[PDB]
Amino acid sequence: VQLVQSGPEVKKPGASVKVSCKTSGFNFNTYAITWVRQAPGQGLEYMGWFNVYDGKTSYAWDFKDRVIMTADKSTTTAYMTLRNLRSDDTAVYYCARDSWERFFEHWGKGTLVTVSETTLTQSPGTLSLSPGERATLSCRASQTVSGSYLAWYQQKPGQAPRLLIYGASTRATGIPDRFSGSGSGTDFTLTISRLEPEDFAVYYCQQYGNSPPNTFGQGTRLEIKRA
Repeated sequence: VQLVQSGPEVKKPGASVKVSCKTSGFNFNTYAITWVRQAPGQGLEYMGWFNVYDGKTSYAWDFKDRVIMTADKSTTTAYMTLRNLRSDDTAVYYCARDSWERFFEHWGKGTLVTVSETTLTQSPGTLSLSPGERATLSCRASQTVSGSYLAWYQQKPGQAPRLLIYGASTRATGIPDRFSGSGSGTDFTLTISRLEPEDFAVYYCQQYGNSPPNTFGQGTRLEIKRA
């Protein structure tokens, strides 16, 4: 049910990168494919979505007429091509299953690229707590969001985000009860009770229902107390 991305690139400015995404799990056809990037010491930016309709390309306001989205139904390989590259385009480029109306539950390991309206989501900082404590994480949306389209992701350094909550309060696969989900229009909450050492990562919230940008929050660093 997992997917394999291509190799990392060390391209030059003005030129173009070409990242691939082969899959194996279940009918690549009916399932949507996204490209999300992560700038150095920065948040996650969604670029585009893809089905089998092939005319279901769809890109965010920023990136339009610069990002080319492709997919091959037979060889189950999706692609991402970014033209006129610059210093700010240096990032790890992730491939993930599903975009609009569907939470990103499966992600690729992300290949590195180095160069040399919007529903705004606001999270609550850096937090320092000890194992055993309760963590209350916030999400303020610039406008009201459905409920069906709010999702929480956990990210450890060196690896891809892991879907924790989808549909504001439904736990993803393998997710324990100590992780409890949000509820509202603008005020969303992620509560981590019985805090375990493995729960110390960066936490992201996402808005994946309507608005062409398909946005993520800035991230909350959940740290262990002292130093």
